[PDB]
Amino acid sequence: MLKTGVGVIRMWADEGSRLSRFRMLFTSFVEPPCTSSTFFCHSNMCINNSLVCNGVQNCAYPWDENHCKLFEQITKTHGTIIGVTSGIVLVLLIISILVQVKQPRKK
Amino acid sequence: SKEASALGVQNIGGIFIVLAAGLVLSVFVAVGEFLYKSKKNA
Amino acid sequence: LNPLSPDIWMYVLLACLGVSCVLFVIARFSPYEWYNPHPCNPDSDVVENNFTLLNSFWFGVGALMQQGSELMPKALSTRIVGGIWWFFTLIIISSYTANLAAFLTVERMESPIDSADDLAKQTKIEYGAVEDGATMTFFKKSKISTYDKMWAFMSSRRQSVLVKSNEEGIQRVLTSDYAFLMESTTIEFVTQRNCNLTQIGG
Amino acid sequence: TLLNSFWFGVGALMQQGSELMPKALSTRIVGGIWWFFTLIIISSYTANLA
Amino acid sequence: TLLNSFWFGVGALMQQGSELMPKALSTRIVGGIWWFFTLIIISSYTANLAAFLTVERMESPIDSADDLAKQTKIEYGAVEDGATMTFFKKSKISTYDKMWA
Repeated sequence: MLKTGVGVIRMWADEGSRLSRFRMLFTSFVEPPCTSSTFFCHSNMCINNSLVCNGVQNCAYPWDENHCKLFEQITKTHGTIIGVTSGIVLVLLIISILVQVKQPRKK
Repeated sequence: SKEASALGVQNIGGIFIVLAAGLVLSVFVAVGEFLYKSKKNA
Repeated sequence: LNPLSPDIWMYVLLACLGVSCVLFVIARFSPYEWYNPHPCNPDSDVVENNFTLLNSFWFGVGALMQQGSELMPKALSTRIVGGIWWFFTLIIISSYTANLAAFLTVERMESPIDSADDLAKQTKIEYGAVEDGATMTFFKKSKISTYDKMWAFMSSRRQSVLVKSNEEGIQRVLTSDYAFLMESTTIEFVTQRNCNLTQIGG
Repeated sequence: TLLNSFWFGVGALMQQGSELMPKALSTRIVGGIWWFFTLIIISSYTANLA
Repeated sequence: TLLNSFWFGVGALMQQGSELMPKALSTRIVGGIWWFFTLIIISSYTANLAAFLTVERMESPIDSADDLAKQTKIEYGAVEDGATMTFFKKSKISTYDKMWA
């Protein structure tokens, strides 16, 4: 927690440049009291200016960008596709059936 | 405790195949019997 | 409608249509099916079949529904297709009943947690406590085996689930599955001042 | 007849059915829906008792 | 007839039945016994299907070291020239020489 508003990051290397990395992320607005415009991720952590669900886990607790939020049956891998091909077959069948529903008689 | 799943085509697929085989065999035997009776009359 | 996946049902309906229509088209072309109508028939010439579109369709529907029908298939083709359809319907219904019984008798024998040790055996529900608030330390210095494995899970997660303040853990349990081992009196004060939260165990 | 209509219903709930099955169309939809209801009830009863 | 008896036989297997019911008390005995046999078969098949779909235990295809040999479908392996290869090389039990081959 940077108490102030000025940041200081240093790395000292000594013929060891094969060091994996230093890689971090800093998030602002820990100070601001919460208002309607900003967002309450966690204790004294309303940080929102555009930060709401920006693709980065940018809050101490996972609330700021974490899980913000009939057509299902049609969305089958190919069961719907084979089903509708069979449906076309069955429409052909019904239309054929009506012909001899009305066509033949006794003898 | 994991046995809560609806049956699907991955669990019931052979019956439709059997039905199709039955239908094609029905058509074959139907035309065969039609020619049988027509030939016997002829 | 649950026990069968929402893929077979359309398969079943379209197969019913197809089987019924195949039955109808065969029954309208057969050298055996045409029948002399009169109850006391002295060799007249008014023969016909009995299969219309509606008749075959509702024969298929009834057979799928296991309540029977009115038609009696006569020729080899109609009887063989009827038999295959009956076999299909019988196994479909039996599988449906078996799966519904499976759901009910696998749900009925679920055991919701009611004690610390039964919780310890379970794994999915992550644990927690307000850290170093003299509560987790009890697990830290404990000697009992079950509490030792509790603390082992605690240390395995290690700030994945170890909340720092009461109310944050309260909201965590509200919006997730959690245990949040904390002292009794505050649990009373919260459970009786809210709902959805149950004092579990002793 | 109303007597035989009630008979058809009560004998359709139990899985045997009468011989007075519908010979028209409009009544056949009621017959089918009733059959489906009976099948669902009996299968669910067997499942829950098992 | 030559076919009606077979038709009724098959039709009594599935719980609908044809309309060729017997009339003599000499063959209706056969009808009843056939009914009993088919009722038992079906009402046990449903029970077994429910049993399988409720308590299901899957088992491994292979369950021994030798089963890996003479199977030629799993396509197993090992670490490249570590310690396993050292054993399989020169192992003259020949139960693992097929393995190494």
